[PDB]
Amino acid sequence: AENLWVTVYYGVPVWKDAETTLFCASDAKAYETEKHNVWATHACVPTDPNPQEIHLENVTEEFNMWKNNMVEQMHTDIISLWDQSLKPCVKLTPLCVTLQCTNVTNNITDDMRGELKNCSFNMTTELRDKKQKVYSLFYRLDVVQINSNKEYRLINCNTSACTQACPKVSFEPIPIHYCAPAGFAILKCKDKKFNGTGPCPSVSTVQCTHGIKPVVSTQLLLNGSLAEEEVMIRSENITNNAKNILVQFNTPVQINCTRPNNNTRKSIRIGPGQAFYATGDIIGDIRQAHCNVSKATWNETLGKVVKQLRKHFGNNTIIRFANSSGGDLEVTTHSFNCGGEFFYCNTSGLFNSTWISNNDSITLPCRIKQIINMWQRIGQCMYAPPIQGVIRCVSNITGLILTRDGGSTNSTTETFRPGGGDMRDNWRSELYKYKVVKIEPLGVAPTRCKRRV
Amino acid sequence: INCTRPNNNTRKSIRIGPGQAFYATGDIIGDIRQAHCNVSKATWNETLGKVVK
Amino acid sequence: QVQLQVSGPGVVRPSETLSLTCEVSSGSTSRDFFYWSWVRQTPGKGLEWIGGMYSNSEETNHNPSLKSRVIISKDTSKNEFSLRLTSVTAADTAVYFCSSRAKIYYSASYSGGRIDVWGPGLLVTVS
Amino acid sequence: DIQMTQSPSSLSASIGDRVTVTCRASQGIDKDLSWFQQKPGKAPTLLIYTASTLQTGVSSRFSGSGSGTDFSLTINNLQPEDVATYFCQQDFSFPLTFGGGTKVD
Amino acid sequence: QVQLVQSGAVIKTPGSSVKISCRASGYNFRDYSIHWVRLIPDKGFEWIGWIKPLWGAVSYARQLQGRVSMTRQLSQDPDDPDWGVAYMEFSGLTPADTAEYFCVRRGSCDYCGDFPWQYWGQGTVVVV
Amino acid sequence: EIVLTQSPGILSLSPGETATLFCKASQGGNAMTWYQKRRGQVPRLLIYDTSRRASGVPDRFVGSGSGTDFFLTINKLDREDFAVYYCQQFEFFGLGSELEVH
Amino acid sequence: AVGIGAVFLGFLGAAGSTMGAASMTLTVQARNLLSGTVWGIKQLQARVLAVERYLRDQQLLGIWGCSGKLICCTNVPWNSSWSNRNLSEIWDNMTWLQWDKEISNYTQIIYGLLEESQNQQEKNEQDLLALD
Amino acid sequence: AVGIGAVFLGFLGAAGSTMGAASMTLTVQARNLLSGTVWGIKQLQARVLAVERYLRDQQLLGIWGCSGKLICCTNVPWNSSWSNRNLSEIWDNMTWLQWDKEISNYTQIIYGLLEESQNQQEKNEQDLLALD
Ligand SMILES: *[C@@H]1O[C@H](CO)[C@@H](O[C@@H]2O[C@H](CO)[C@@H](O[C@@H]3O[C@H](CO[C@H]4O[C@H](CO)[C@@H](O)[C@H](O)[C@@H]4O)[C@@H](O)[C@H](O[C@H]4O[C@H](CO)[C@@H](O)[C@H](O)[C@@H]4O)[C@@H]3O)[C@H](O)[C@H]2NC(C)=O)[C@H](O)[C@H]1NC(C)=O
Ligand SMILES: *[C@@H]1O[C@H](CO)[C@@H](O[C@@H]2O[C@H](CO)[C@@H](O[C@@H]3O[C@H](CO)[C@@H](O)[C@H](O[C@H]4O[C@H](CO)[C@@H](O)[C@H](O)[C@@H]4O)[C@@H]3O)[C@H](O)[C@H]2NC(C)=O)[C@H](O)[C@H]1NC(C)=O
Ligand SMILES: *[C@@H]1O[C@H](CO)[C@@H](O[C@@H]2O[C@H](CO)[C@@H](O[C@@H]3O[C@H](CO)[C@@H](O)[C@H](O[C@H]4O[C@H](CO)[C@@H](O)[C@H](O)[C@@H]4O)[C@@H]3O)[C@H](O)[C@H]2NC(C)=O)[C@H](O)[C@H]1NC(C)=O
Ligand SMILES: *[C@@H]1O[C@H](CO)[C@@H](O[C@@H]2O[C@H](CO)[C@@H](O[C@@H]3O[C@H](CO)[C@@H](O)[C@H](O[C@H]4O[C@H](CO)[C@@H](O)[C@H](O)[C@@H]4O)[C@@H]3O)[C@H](O)[C@H]2NC(C)=O)[C@H](O)[C@H]1NC(C)=O
Ligand SMILES: *[C@@H]1O[C@H](CO)[C@@H](O[C@@H]2O[C@H](CO)[C@@H](O[C@@H]3O[C@H](CO)[C@@H](O)[C@H](O)[C@@H]3O)[C@H](O)[C@H]2NC(C)=O)[C@H](O)[C@H]1NC(C)=O
Ligand SMILES: *[C@@H]1O[C@H](CO)[C@@H](O[C@@H]2O[C@H](CO)[C@@H](O)[C@H](O)[C@H]2NC(C)=O)[C@H](O)[C@H]1NC(C)=O
Ligand SMILES: *[C@@H]1O[C@H](CO)[C@@H](O[C@@H]2O[C@H](CO)[C@@H](O)[C@H](O)[C@H]2NC(C)=O)[C@H](O)[C@H]1NC(C)=O
Ligand SMILES: *[C@@H]1O[C@H](CO)[C@@H](O[C@@H]2O[C@H](CO)[C@@H](O)[C@H](O)[C@H]2NC(C)=O)[C@H](O)[C@H]1NC(C)=O
Ligand SMILES: *[C@@H]1O[C@H](CO)[C@@H](O[C@@H]2O[C@H](CO)[C@@H](O)[C@H](O)[C@H]2NC(C)=O)[C@H](O)[C@H]1NC(C)=O
Ligand SMILES: *[C@@H]1O[C@H](CO)[C@@H](O[C@@H]2O[C@H](CO)[C@@H](O)[C@H](O)[C@H]2NC(C)=O)[C@H](O)[C@H]1NC(C)=O
Ligand SMILES: *[C@@H]1O[C@H](CO)[C@@H](O[C@@H]2O[C@H](CO)[C@@H](O)[C@H](O)[C@H]2NC(C)=O)[C@H](O)[C@H]1NC(C)=O
Ligand SMILES: *[C@@H]1O[C@H](CO)[C@@H](O[C@@H]2O[C@H](CO)[C@@H](O)[C@H](O)[C@H]2NC(C)=O)[C@H](O)[C@H]1NC(C)=O
Ligand SMILES: *[C@@H]1O[C@H](CO)[C@@H](O)[C@H](O)[C@H]1NC(C)=O
Ligand SMILES: *[C@@H]1O[C@H](CO)[C@@H](O)[C@H](O)[C@H]1NC(C)=O
Ligand SMILES: *[C@@H]1O[C@H](CO)[C@@H](O)[C@H](O)[C@H]1NC(C)=O
Repeated sequence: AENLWVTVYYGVPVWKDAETTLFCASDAKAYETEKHNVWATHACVPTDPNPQEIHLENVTEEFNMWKNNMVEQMHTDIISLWDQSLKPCVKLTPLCVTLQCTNVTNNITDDMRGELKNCSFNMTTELRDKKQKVYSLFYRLDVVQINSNKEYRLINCNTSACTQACPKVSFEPIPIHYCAPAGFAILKCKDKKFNGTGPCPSVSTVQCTHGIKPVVSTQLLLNGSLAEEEVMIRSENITNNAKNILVQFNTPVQINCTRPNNNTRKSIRIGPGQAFYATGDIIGDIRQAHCNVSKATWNETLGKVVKQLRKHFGNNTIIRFANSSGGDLEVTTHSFNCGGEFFYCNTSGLFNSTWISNNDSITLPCRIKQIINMWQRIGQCMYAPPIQGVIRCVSNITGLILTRDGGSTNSTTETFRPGGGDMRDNWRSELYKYKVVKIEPLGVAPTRCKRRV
Repeated sequence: INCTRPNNNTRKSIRIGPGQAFYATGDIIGDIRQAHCNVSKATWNETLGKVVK
Repeated sequence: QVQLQVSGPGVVRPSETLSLTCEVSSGSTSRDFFYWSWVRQTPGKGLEWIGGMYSNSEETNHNPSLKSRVIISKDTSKNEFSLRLTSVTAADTAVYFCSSRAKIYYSASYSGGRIDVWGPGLLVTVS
Repeated sequence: DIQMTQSPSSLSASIGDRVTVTCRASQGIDKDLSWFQQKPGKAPTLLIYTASTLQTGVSSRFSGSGSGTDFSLTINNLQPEDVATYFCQQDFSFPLTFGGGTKVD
Repeated sequence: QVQLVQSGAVIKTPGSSVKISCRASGYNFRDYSIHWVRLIPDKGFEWIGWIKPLWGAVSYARQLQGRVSMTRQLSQDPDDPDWGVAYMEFSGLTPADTAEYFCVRRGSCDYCGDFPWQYWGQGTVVVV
Repeated sequence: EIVLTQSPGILSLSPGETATLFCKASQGGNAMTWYQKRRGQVPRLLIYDTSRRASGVPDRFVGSGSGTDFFLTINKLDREDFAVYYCQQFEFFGLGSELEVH
Repeated sequence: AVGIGAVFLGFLGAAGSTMGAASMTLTVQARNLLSGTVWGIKQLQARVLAVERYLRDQQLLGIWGCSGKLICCTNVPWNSSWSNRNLSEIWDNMTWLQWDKEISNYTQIIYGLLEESQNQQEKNEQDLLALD
Repeated sequence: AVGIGAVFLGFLGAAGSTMGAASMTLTVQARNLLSGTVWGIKQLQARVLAVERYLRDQQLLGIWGCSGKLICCTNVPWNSSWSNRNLSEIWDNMTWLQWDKEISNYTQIIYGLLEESQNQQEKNEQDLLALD
C-alpha cells in the first residue's frame, strides 16, 4: 500500500505563461452601421453577447504589464490595419505642384500671423489635354516657401506621395475585444490596489477582453477606463526617470473641444474617378480652435495626483508641474482626433502649478494640421479631408503620461512634465489587467491503484 | 577565380518624384579600364587534364 | 576487418612507444557518441582497462595506474582508435582489446539498454 | 579505485547444473556491474548489463541477482557453450576495474 | 556594427554656445534613445539628458535647464533608414564647462535597461 | 538623489594578482553598473545588472552584491586591466577607483 | 421544484482547489479545449495551431495505456525519489500549479517509463495470444 | 554508472532490418509522423495535408478492430493464396519494402475483410448484450 502507481489525468486545469496571437472581434452593433464607415466593421467576427468571466478561488499569479505580450500585438495590428484602410483611396500624385499662395482675406495684424494661406494652382482636369486653375485654403503647418514672387509647396513634396484618406471612412473608435483561441485563456486581475506588477490575489478568467476604445492621444489619454476608488500611479521603475509614469485617476475630467470656423467642402476633379476635397470659403469669423476644462475639477484632480505622488517620494516633497520641454509637434503638445479632424492643443495652461508639503474654465488654443505623419514612417504620409460645419466634441480626460526630470545635485523638489512618446503607453493603460496563458492538460500524479491486466 | 571592376564610380541620386530616387553613374574616378577576371594557369591546365582523364 | 579490430605492431622494443590502432566506426546518427576504450588482458592479473576517450570530445579518460603514460587519440575519418603507450616495459605484455562504449536507448527519454561489446584482441609482447 | 573480487577462479559442474558466480566490491557500486563471457582466445562478449537486466541475444539461462557490493550471476541448465571465462565489470567510478575470471569446466 | 561619430574638438569663448553633433549608424535609429554625458577632470562624470529620436521627446538634468537643448534629424529615404543625426546645443558657456562630452546608446539585450550605455562615441573636448 | 561612494580609492597591486573593489549606495533595491576606462581612451561597459558581463568581456570580471553593498572582483589581473573603474546608478556616478601597478 | 437556482460551473473553475476537487470537473475543461484579407490567415493559423496541439495531446495519450479515456492507471510504480510526498498531503492540500512546479524535472522520464511499460504490455499481450 | 554512452535511435532507422527488429522501434516512428506572404499559405497547406493524412489513417484504423493501439489482432484468417510464405522467412529474413512490393495487389481485399469482420463482431457484441 506504501508503493504508489502513476496515473495520467487529461484535462487537468493548469496553465503556463505564453505568447500567442489573439484574434480581434468587434461588436455586431457596428455592423448594423455598415458599408465600411470605419475599419473592422467588415473584417471582424461579431462578439459574444454574454462575455462570461469566471471568478476564481484561492489562486494567485504574478503579472507584469511592462514585459507583457499582446500590447505589441495590438500596436502591430492597429498599425497594419491603419495601413490597410488606405490602399483603395487616392494618391495625391498630381498635387505636389507649384502653389501660388496669398494671405487669406482677413484684417491682417502685422505682429501676429494669419494661420490660413489661400493658394491657387494649375491642376489637371479629367481630360489629359485641358488643365484648370483652381484655388483652396491651407494652414501654415502644411506648406513651405521655396526660393518678389511668393510661391509655396507642400511640406511632403520630398519624402512621399500623400495618400488622401477616403472621406467615406471615419476615424471614430469602436470597442474591439481581443479573444483568445481555443487552448488559451485570458486572466484579468480584479484586485483594487494592484499597481500592475507582482502577484495579484483575485484573478478571473474570461474568453474575451472588455471594451478597448482605441484612442490616438499623446498626452492626456482620452476615453479610458476609470480607476476604482482612488488615483493610481504606475511605473516599471520609479527611480528610473527614463520610464514614463502612467497616472489613472478615479473621477473623469470633462473636456470640450471645438473648431468654430465654418468651412466649405469643395471637390476638385483630379482625373477619372479621382476627387480631391479642399477647403472652400470660411463662412463667418476666422477664429482659433480651442478646448475647455473646468478650473475647479482640474485643480482638485491635480491635488489628488499630488496626494498620491507623495506616497513614492516621502511627505516633505515639493511637487511642481511644468510644460513639455521640446521636440516635435505631437510630443510636446497633446494631439487627438475629434471626428476625422486632428487637433494639436497647447497644454501649458494645465501643467503650471506648485504644491507644498503643508465657475471659470481653463481655455487652451490648438493648431489644426491636415497632413499627418502618423507613427513616423519613412514614406507614408496622409492628407485629411476638411469636414463641414462647426466641429465640437466632448471627451473625458482619464489619465496622464508623466516624466520626472533629471534630478541630481541635491534636488529638494521633483518636477513632472507631460510627454506622449511611444503610442504603446496608451495601450498599456488598457491591457494592464489581462495576461494570456496556455492551457496544458494531462497532468500526472500517483495513487494507490495498479492496472488489472 | 578573382573578378573585378577597377573603375571607381560615383553613385548619383536623381529625384524622379515624391519619394522616388533614381541611382545613376556620376564620375569615373581615375582610369577608364576594362573589367576582368583571372584564373590560375597551372591549376586550370591540371583540372582540364583531370576532366580529360 | 571486423568491428573493434585492433591492429598494429605485436612487438614493442623496451622503453619505446607502443602504438596500436583499432577499426572503429561512426554511429547511426551524427548525434550519437561512443567512448572507445583500451583494455588489456594479462596472464598475471585479470582484465585491466588502459584508457579511452569520447568520440565527441578530445579529452582522454584513462587509468592512473599507468600514471598518465598513455596518448589516447582517434581519427573517425580514418576508422582509427590509437593508443600510444610510452615507456613500455615487459609488464605491458598483454592481449589488448579495444571496446565500444555506448547505450542502446529507443526513444528520447529513457535508457533502454547498454551495449559494451568488445572486439578481438591483439597480443603485444615487450622484450 | 574500487577493488572487484570475482569467485571462484574455476567451478566444475555436470551438464544441466545451476551454478553461481559471486562478485564482491569494496565500495558502493550499487547496480553498476556487468557480466561478460570470454571464450579462451576470443573477445569477451556481453551477458548482463546493470547487474539484473538480461541483454538481448543471450538466453534466459544467464540471470543476475544481488545489490550494493555483492552480486551473483546464476546459470540454470549449464551448457557446453558456457565453457568460458566470466568477468564482472565495475563502471561506477573511474577507473574501470573488472573481475578476476571464472572458468567453467 | 554600431558606430557613433562625433565632431572634432572645439575651442570657444565664455558666453558663447557650442553645437555638438552625433551621427549614429548601423542600427534602426528610431528605436533606441540617445543620452548625453560629460566628463570633467576632478569631478568625474555628470549626466546631461536624453532624447528619444522617434519624436524628439527630451529630458534634461535639473541643474542644467535653460542652458542645454537637444534636437534630432531623421533619415527620410527608403534606402538608408539606419543612419541618423542627434544634436546638442550647449549655451551659457563658463570656463567651468571645459570637459569631454560623449553621446551614448544603451545595449540591445532583454535585461538591458536604458542607463547601461553600451556604445560610446569617441568624445569631444570643449575648452572655454 | 542617490549618492555613490567607492571605498578603496587608489589600489596598487601587482599583475597576476586578484583585486576586489567595493561600492556603497544610499538607496538600495536597484541594479549597479560597472565601467572601465583606461588612460586617455574611450570608456567601456564592464558589468550591467550587477551580475551580467557585457560584450567583449572575459569571465575574470565577476560582479556581485546586494542591497547597498556591491563588489567587483577581478581575478588574475593583466597590465591592460590597470585602469579606472566607475560605479553607476541610474544617472549618478562615483568618483572612480584607480588601479595601479605596485 | 419551482424556485430552482443554478451555479454555472464554467470553463477553468478549479484552479486553486485541491486535486480531488478538480478531478470531477476536468471533463468540461477537456471539452472546452477544442472549439473556439490577412486576418483570416491569422485566425486560420491560430485555429490550426489549436488542432495541432489537440492532436499532439491525443497522439501522446494514445501510445500510452489509454486511447480516449480521461482517467488512466498503468503498471509503472511511482518512484519515491521524485517527490517523496504521501497520499493525503498531495490529494487534499496541494494545488495544481504547485504540483506542476514540484515535479517539472522528471516529466520526460515519466513519459518514457509509461511508453516502455505500454510497449512491453503490447508485446506481452501479443505473446499471450500467440499460444492461442 | 559514470562513463555512460548512448546511440540516438532516431526516426526511420529500421528500414533494411527485419520485421521483428522494426516491431520494437515502430512506436517512435509513429510518434514523429505528426508534428514537423504566400509562403505561410504553402506551409499551412502542407501542415493541414499532414493532419489530413494522420486523421485519415486514424479513421481507417478506427473502423477496424483497434481504436488507438499500434498492434492489432483480428479474426480474419490469412489467406494462403495471397503470398504462401511461412512464418520464419517472413519474420526473420524479409525486409519491409520487399514485403510491401510482394502483396501490393490484395491490400484493398484485406481492408474489406477487416471491415466486414469488425462489423459482424460489432453486431455479435450488440446481440450478446441483447439477452442481458
Ligand atoms: C470619446 O468618446 C465620446 C463618446 O462617444 C466621443 O464623442 C462622440 O464622438 C463622435 C465622433 O466625433 C461623435 O459622432 C459625430 O457626431 C456628430 C454630431 O451629431 C451628433 O448628434 C446628432 C443629433 O443628436 C446625432 O444624430 C449624431 O448621431 C451624433 O450623436 C455627427 O454629425 C457625426 O455624424 C457624421 O459622421 C458620421 C460618421 O459615420 C456619419 O455617419 C453621419 O452621417 C454624419 O455625417 C458623428 O456621428 C459623437 O457625437 C460624440 N458623442 C457625443 C456624446 O458627443 C469622443 O469623440 C471620444 N473621443 C475622441 C477623441 O474621439
Ligand atoms: C484690424 O486690425 C488692426 C491691426 O492692424 C486694428 O488696428 C488697431 O486698432 C486699435 C484700436 O482700434 C489701435 O489703437 C490701439 O488701441 C489699444 C487699446 O487702447 C492701445 O492700447 C494701443 O496702444 C498701444 O499701441 C500704440 C501704437 O499703436 C502705442 O503708442 C501705445 O503705447 C500702446 O503700446 C493702440 O492705441 C491700433 O493702433 C491699431 N493698430 C495699428 C497697427 O495701428 C483694427 O482696429 C482692426 N479692425 C477691426 C475692424 O477689427
Ligand atoms: C502655450 O501657451 C502659452 C501661454 O498660455 C504660450 O506662451 C506665450 O508665448 C509668447 C510667444 O510665444 C510669449 O512671448 C510674448 O510675445 C509677445 C509678442 O510681441 C511679447 O510682446 C511679450 O512681451 C510682453 O510681456 C513681457 C513680460 O510681461 C513684457 O516685458 C513685454 O514688454 C511685453 O509686454 C511676450 O514676450 C509669452 O510670454 C508666453 N506667455 C507666457 C505666460 O509665458 C506658448 O507660446 C504656447 N505654446 C506654444 C508652443 O506656442
Ligand atoms: C527597476 O525595477 C524593476 C522592478 O523590480 C527591476 O526589474 C527586475 O530586475 C531583476 C534584475 O535586476 C530581474 O531579474 C530577477 O532578479 C531577481 C533578484 O536577483 C531574481 O529572482 C532573478 O535573478 C536571478 O538570476 C540571475 C541570472 O540567472 C542571477 O544573476 C541573479 O543573481 C539571480 O540569481 C530574476 O532574474 C527581475 O525579473 C525584474 N523584475 C521586473 C518585474 O521587471 C529593474 O531591474 C529595476 N531597474 C534597475 C536598473 O535595477
Ligand atoms: C513652456 O513654457 C514656456 C514659458 O513661456 C514657453 O517658453 C516660451 O516659448 C516661446 C516660443 O514657443 C518664446 O517666444 C519667443 O518669441 C520671440 C518673438 O519673436 C522669438 O524671437 C523667440 O524665438 C521665441 O519664439 C517665449 O519667449 C518663451 N518664454 C519663456 C519664458 O521661455 C515654452 O515654449 C513652453 N513649451 C511648450 C512646449 O509649450
Ligand atoms: C482665395 O483666392 C481666390 C482667388 O484665386 C478668391 O476667389 C476670388 O474671390 C473674389 C472676391 O469675391 C472674386 O471676385 C473672384 O471671382 C474669385 N475668383 C474665383 C476664381 O473664385 C477667393 O475668394 C479667396 N478665398 C478666400 C477665403 O480668401
Ligand atoms: C501677407 O503675408 C506676408 C508674409 O508672407 C506678410 O509679410 C510680412 O508679415 C509679417 C507678419 O505677418 C510682418 O511682420 C511683416 O512686416 C510682413 N512684411 C512686410 C514687408 O510687410 C504681409 O504683411 C501679408 N500682407 C500683405 C498685404 O502682403
Ligand atoms: C497656371 O497655369 C498658367 C499657364 O501656364 C500659369 O500662367 C503662366 O505663368 C507664368 C509665370 O508667371 C507666365 O510667364 C506665363 O505667361 C503664364 N501663362 C499664362 C497662359 O497665364 C500660371 O502661373 C499657373 N498658376 C496659376 C496659379 O494660375
Ligand atoms: C508594486 O507593488 C509591488 C508589490 O505588490 C512592489 O513589489 C515589492 O516592492 C518592495 C519594495 O516596496 C520590494 O521589497 C519587493 O521585493 C517587491 N516585490 C516584487 C515581487 O517585486 C513594487 O515595488 C511596486 N511597484 C511600484 C512602482 O510601486
Ligand atoms: C455653416 O454654413 C452653412 C452655409 O454653407 C450653413 O448652412 C445654412 O444654414 C441656414 C440656416 O441655418 C440655411 O438657411 C441655409 O440654407 C444653409 N445653407 C447651406 C448651404 O447649407 C450652416 O448653418 C453654417 N453652420 C453654422 C453652425 O451656422
Ligand atoms: C463642456 O460641454 C458641456 C456640454 O457638452 C457643458 O455642460 C453644460 O453646462 C451648462 C452650464 O455651463 C449646462 O447648462 C448644460 O446643461 C450642460 N450640458 C451638458 C450636456 O452637460 C460643460 O459646461 C462644458 N464645460 C466647460 C468647461 O465649458
Ligand atoms: C586571387 O586572389 C587571391 C587573393 O584574394 C590571391 O591570393 C594571394 O596571392 C598572393 C600571391 O600572388 C599572396 O601573397 C597572398 O597572400 C594571397 N592572398 C590570399 C588571401 O590568398 C591569388 O593569387 C589570386 N589569384 C590570381 C590568379 O590572381
Ligand atoms: C507620510 O504621512 C502619512 C500620513 O498621512 C504616513 O502614513 C506616511 O507613512 C508618511 N510617509 C513618510 C515617508 O513619512
Ligand atoms: C502659469 O501661471 C501663472 C499664474 O497663474 C500665469 O501668469 C502664467 O501665464 C502661467 N503660465 C503660462 C505659460 O501661461
Ligand atoms: C524636404 O524639404 C524641407 C524643406 O527644405 C527640408 O527641411 C527637408 O530636410 C527635406 N527632406 C529631405 C528628405 O530632403
